[PDB]
Amino acid sequence: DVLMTQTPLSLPVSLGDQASISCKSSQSIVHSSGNTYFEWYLQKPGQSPKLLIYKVSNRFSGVPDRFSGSGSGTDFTLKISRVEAEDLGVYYCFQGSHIPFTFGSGTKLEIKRADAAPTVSIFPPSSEQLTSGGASVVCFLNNFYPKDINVKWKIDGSERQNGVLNSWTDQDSKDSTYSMSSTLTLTKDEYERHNSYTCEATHKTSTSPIVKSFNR
Amino acid sequence: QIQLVQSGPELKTPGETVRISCKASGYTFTTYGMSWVKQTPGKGFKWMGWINTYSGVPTYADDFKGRFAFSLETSASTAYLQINNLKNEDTATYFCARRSWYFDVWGTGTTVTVSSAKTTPPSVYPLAPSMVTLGCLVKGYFPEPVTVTWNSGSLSSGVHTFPAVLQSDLYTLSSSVTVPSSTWPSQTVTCNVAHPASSTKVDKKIVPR
Amino acid sequence: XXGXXXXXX
Repeated sequence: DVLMTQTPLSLPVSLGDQASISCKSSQSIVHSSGNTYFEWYLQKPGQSPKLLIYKVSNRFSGVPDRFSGSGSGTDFTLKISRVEAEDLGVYYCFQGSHIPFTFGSGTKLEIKRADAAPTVSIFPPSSEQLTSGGASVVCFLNNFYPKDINVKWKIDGSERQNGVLNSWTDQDSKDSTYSMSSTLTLTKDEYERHNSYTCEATHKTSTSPIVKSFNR
Repeated sequence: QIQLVQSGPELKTPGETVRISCKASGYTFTTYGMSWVKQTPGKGFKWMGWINTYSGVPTYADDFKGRFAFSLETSASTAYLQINNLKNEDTATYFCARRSWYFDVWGTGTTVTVSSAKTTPPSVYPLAPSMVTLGCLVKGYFPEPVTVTWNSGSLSSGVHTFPAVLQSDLYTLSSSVTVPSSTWPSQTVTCNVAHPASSTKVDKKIVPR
Repeated sequence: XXGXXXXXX
């Protein structure tokens, strides 16, 4: 099969700047007709792909002129000028010249925006969970930027590391921020032997940690 | 008005068969070839082949010659994808997409999950404390996916639903919603956690502790 | 189409 290699894998670009995404095929993707059936697609999280460019450099109806494509034979580049927030997503190249048609592995376009401090909220275990013998303390750290953040949990002032589960959302298509959920799950037995549960976040927007706590 | 609407999500065990549909509207079905593309989180997009909608002849990529069949029902402007003797690895989102010299229209995608593991419904826990953030913690379910909405979908702004994480305790996910403080608890906020696999939906109204 | 069918008639 024709292997389609994309670069970069991740592409952070500030709003307004230009982003260049490339694709290299393992062999020529010039179809026998002389045409080159190469396209660029963009897929946003939880959405179906959308066509951007076809036949290497032709913008599909409805596509902003900020998008353009170039290249030939085995090397192609999509250029997105004046990057906007809604450009967020994974870009894929594709060749429809040789069977089987093949796709590149995708390039995730990360948007660089103004730093934003997270809004942190902590929640104690529900009665339903306690009844089942477990006890999760949840901490949401919402709408922050940059994505880089460290969350530390403390129980009665002592750092706690076992039982922590973190999860992060994809960048927001509207405000370009990230959000994170950090859950500390103990057994009810252990939860009931302590008093203070703290979620503290280290982020560049604050010289010192943002601290939220829940006391039993 | 041109659309390719695909059938809903399926959950099957290995060895079973599944048939997915892709219905075109807004254009003459027989004027565009229809391709089928498999998408997985750990391999990306894989073109499975296509079917000529005028002649009815299918073309299968080599990795899909065998257990897969493409067929049509032109009177209903529908393309079908049938997968026989399902395998765990067939777990993926399948898209139909029409193609002239590009895929200008893609279907809505159909997620097929194939697992021999025991389905286990979700335990849903309420997360209560100018703006107030609330949430739901969803634990102990299998397999993915779980769908979370707030107020049956009418509360969509300020929502953050986090990707699931599988651990010893099976899948865990959480979702937060932020609303004006003056509107809760006066205007109720309920999370609805749907788990098609277990044919279960749990609705938890968040109330003050 | 206009054309198509995987590259023409």
